[PDB]
Amino acid sequence: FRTISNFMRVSDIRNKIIFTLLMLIVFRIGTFIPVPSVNTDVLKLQDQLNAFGVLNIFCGGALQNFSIFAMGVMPYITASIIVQLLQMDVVPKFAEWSKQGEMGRRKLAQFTRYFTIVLGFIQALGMSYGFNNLAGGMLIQNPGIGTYLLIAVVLTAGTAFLMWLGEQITAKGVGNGISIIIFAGIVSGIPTILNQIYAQTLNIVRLLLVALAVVAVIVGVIYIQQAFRKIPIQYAKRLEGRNPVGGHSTHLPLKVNPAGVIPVIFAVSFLIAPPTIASFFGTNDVTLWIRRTFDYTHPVGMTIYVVLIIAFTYFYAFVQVNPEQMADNLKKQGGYIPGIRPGKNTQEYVTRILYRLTLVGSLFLAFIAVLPVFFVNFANLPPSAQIGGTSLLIVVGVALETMKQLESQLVKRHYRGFIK
Amino acid sequence: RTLNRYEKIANDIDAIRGDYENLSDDALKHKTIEFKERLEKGATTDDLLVEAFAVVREASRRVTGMFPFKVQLMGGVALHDGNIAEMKTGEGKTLTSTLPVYLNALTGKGVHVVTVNEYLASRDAEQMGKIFEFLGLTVGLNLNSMSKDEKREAYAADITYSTNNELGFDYLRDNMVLYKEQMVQRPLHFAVIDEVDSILIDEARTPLIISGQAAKSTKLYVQANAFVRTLKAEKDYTYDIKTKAVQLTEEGMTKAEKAFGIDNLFDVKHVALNHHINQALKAHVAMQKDVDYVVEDGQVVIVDSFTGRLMKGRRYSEGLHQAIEAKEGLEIQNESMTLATITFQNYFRMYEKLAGMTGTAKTEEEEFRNIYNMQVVTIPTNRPVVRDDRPDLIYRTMEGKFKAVAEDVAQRYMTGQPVLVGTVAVETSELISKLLKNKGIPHQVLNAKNHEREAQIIEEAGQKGAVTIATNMAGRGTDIKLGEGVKELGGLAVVGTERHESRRIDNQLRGRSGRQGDPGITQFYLSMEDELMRRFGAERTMAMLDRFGMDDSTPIQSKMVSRAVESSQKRVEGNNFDSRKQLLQYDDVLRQQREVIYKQRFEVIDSENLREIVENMIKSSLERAIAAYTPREELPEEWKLDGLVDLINTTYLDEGALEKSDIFGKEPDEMLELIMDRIITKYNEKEEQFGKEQMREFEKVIVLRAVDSKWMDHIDAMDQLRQGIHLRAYAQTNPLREYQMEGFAMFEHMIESIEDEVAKFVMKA
Amino acid sequence: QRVTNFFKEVVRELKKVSWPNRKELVNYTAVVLATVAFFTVFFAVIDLGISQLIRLVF
Ligand SMILES: Nc1ncnc2c1ncn2[C@@H]1O[C@H](COP(=O)(O)OP(=O)(O)O)[C@@H](O)[C@H]1O
Ligand code: BEF
Ligand SMILES: [Mg+2]
Repeated sequence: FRTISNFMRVSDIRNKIIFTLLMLIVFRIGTFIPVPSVNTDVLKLQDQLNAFGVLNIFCGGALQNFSIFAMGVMPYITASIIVQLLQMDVVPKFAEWSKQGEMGRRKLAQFTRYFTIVLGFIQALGMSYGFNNLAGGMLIQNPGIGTYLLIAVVLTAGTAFLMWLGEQITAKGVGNGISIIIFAGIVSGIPTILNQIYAQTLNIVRLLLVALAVVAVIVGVIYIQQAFRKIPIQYAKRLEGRNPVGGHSTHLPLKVNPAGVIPVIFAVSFLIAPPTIASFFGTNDVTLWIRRTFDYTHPVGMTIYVVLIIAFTYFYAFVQVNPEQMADNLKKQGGYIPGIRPGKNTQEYVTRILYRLTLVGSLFLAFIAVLPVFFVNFANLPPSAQIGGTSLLIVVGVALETMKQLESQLVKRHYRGFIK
Repeated sequence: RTLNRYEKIANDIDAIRGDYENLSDDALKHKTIEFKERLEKGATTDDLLVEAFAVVREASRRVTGMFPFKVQLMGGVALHDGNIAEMKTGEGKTLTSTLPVYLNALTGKGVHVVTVNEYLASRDAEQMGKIFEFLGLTVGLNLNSMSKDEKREAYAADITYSTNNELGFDYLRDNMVLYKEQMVQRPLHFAVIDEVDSILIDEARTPLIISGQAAKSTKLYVQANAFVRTLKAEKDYTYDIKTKAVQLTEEGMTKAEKAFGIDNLFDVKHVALNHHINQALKAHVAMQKDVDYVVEDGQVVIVDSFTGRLMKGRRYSEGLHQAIEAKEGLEIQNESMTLATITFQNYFRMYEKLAGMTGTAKTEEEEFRNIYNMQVVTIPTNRPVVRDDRPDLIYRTMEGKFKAVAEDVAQRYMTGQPVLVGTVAVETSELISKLLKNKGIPHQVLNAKNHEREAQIIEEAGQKGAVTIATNMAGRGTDIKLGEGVKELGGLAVVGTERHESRRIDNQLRGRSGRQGDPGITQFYLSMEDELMRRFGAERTMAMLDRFGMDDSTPIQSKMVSRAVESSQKRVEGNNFDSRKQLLQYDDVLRQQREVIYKQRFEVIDSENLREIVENMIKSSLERAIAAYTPREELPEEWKLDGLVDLINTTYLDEGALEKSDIFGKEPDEMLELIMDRIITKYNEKEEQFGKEQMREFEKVIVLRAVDSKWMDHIDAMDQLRQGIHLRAYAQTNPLREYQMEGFAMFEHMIESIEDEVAKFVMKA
Repeated sequence: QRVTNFFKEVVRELKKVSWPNRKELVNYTAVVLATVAFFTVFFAVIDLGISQLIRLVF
């Protein structure tokens, strides 16, 4: 295409594209490096398929990885969503820190980094112990607590290195940092999944139907993700004379899916917590029943999963948008929806807008989240695929946002002038 | 390390000032001629630095009696390098300005010495102009009251002393001229900015804006002022003390809709009434009379927030000045209309070399590194600071604080030590003057209203037994000299009465006391209902002022109130930091647009033939008119080409000269070339009949009028966009990127309109 | 029957949403499929390269 040749003609855009690709090569290089005392052959023997590499296994229908980047930035994700939930009328110090401005925000960012290190340590301990139980105690050689804390501190060092790499690739690179690293994790898992689907193989036309359905779902995801309900906003603090246009008018855009993917975080925590607390109690009748009904590849568990995605989309849409804080900010800065009094009436106006938009966005999110179950069941795919889950939403969003960032860097060169 | 370099160069200057001493005048005035021809043959200013500085040292000892110390030479070398010389208050920064100003005015391109107000500019211009006119250069002083010819003579001199407002407004008015010979300024070459942190940090929060008067309305101002004057300060409006925002309550909105006969105040047909009600609220509640303005000769005159003096030409924007004039019962003037805008960052970053000196730079050092690429260099003092900075005396009420201040001033007046009390507003200064009137203490007051006697008051303010109450006017650059016996009493006790918006500003007040190794006391008397504590104090510590009791004869001897005072001042400093950062990046967008427009408008002005410029404008307008019809999609004859023929005959080619047959079935570029060569021969007939230079005058007027009108509309539309852009941040975008993209689209549509207007007005006239 | 009134309101609300038109829908799908295909090939090639270098160095 012409536009990717226009990018490489500007030197700054090409400079940060090449820096981003070098940081992704660094991330992949580190994903090949094993952990200290983890005895890689029993790890590579644990899988149910044949992945590429020795640290990549196909466990639980997912491409698991046990390098020094085994956690990825997942502790940063869960630390940020916990800190964000704590800002909203639970911990008061965080509330006033958010209320301060761009310096109390730095206090919240510092707390999120320290909480990231703490949660990365706890997750690395749980992950190494659970993987060692999965291998039968054979995964860790010398299973003493000094070796577990060595493994935990090196996985936490890997995750903190990935966060530094994200800071680099957002300072000197193409876009957001952590989002590019998450995108890299997903689409670096893609080629071995394609190799498994090839190593499996009416089937050629079945995979052609699957690829056409994947392009159809990518089009539907772009359609919902790029759609805003634009509420018009009128400001009554400038004279606005001399024929105001009306084309670039001020508005307040609400997304159709304002929550994002975070409702699936809350729904899968609600779906994994009963099997772990039943796994601590040993095998019984009710332990096996809890394990059988909270498994979302079977219709009772899929129904509980869909219901929790819809309910947590409503909760997190009203957490993310917060129509009361929106109405107060609109009243304070002097704007108003035309026709609606700027106090409580705009709060309940945009509350009604948010109820309807959140219904459509929650149904889209639940359908996207239970799509890979249907592709695996009704396309005879291997269960390794997870083809069209919320990783599809993450991939589409990061691709489109990086493209928009690049075109915004591009247009600063094209200031024409009437003389030319 | 650069400070050892500055010490080395200062010792070099010391050796050769040993050499330069026994030279007559006319042999020391000849050194300027010698340096000018050596600077024209092959030398640079950096090679001439030690001989030029030794010549200025000797000339200064011959004229003013002052022979600059070696720390003044170190500050002069730090100013020649383009850095910021942070010499302390009282140290002698005016002579250290005269060293690199002489060195950099030898090339003939002009040096601007910028100061904060016109008292300091005229004072420094007089003394240091005596030095420079001994040496043989020419010193102009650019004031607000001069005409354009006197301003052109001031900028044509070798060294020009002005304030930052006049330099900014002269730049903005030079890009609104019609002839090149109406510009007063020369190309901008070197600026030595005295009090850099006032000008480049504090006052850089604001833009300079040249307006021109629009049509007058008056009935809605009197109507909204008569409404707001009956409005019950707690039921019908809330005044937010933190950010001084006055808003109606729902009871007040109901009363507004009843008083004006409307049904909804928040419609889109009542946006003018809502604007007038809001500006009458701000004029009544948030704009107090002797704090924010004054009424002089039936006019509302703005008291400047930084300099503390009256800004005579300046008026409040967006109808606030007219609401204040309706509030005060004065004659309501016309509206205004922004013609030009610049910020002080974007003005002083045009200057090819920028230096500066101040007393209080080090805390803002990284800001000076991030924007201006200037490095704060700290200079020693040559005599230690013997000034006594006592800690603040915090009180419960303002009446107890002011009783304490008057008691302190009374017991320092009894010994004979001169006192300088430092307030901020004009009304608190008159309050403390009447607090010393009874108690029988003879004083002087230096308000914004008492600016005529200022140079007299400062000459008596350091005598024996001299009380001076002074607002922000005094505490920035004022040099109070001590009288006889006053240095034995520990002369000039400065008694501040409030914390300012930074530590730099109250350090400048203390610097009024210090003054190069002389003794001096600086006591601040704060209060707990001071405006800094009421507006920015945290609500925890604002609860126990009942715990401290209600007496106010002795100060609060706590350590939780001192932490509250310091944290409130740091909160103001952080707010101002972020506000000036925001103004910086959004005026970087408008800076790129303004630099393009102003450069091309200037080369419209000094172009002795405009045929190529106007023809490229007509061709660009014509290409867009061709491509507005004739799109890429519907190629075979769904192209509506008689509409295009009608457009060409209404815009370019005099009503009959094109039919459908001339452009039927043609490629867009060949019909463009056909219409374009018809336009060229029509232009050649116009240039033949109309004249040759008369045609250039005609289309220069057309082009400049189009550029000016569309650029004023673009400044307005760009302001409206910057109003709504944080609301764009509600949709999880970066709002600065949205501002940049919509500003680019708006700018390019503006230039298309310029080309369309110039094409139509040239071809159809 | 409140729920059918609510679903009529949802359908009425979806017509005020500013959905992407077909031109930018096709351009967006082109960008997404180009990014996914390029990074699939890029990551397969650097996995092969790191695997050969790992086989060399051990
Ligand atoms: N080299 C010198 N010798 C004697 N007096 C000096 C010398 N340099 C400055 N002074 C005096 O010291 C005072 C310092 O004032 P000024 O230079 O205005 O302070 P600031 O540095 O804050 O502008 C001035 O009154 C000036 O007359
Ligand atoms: F002119 Be100074 F900073 F006292
Ligand atoms: Mg000075």
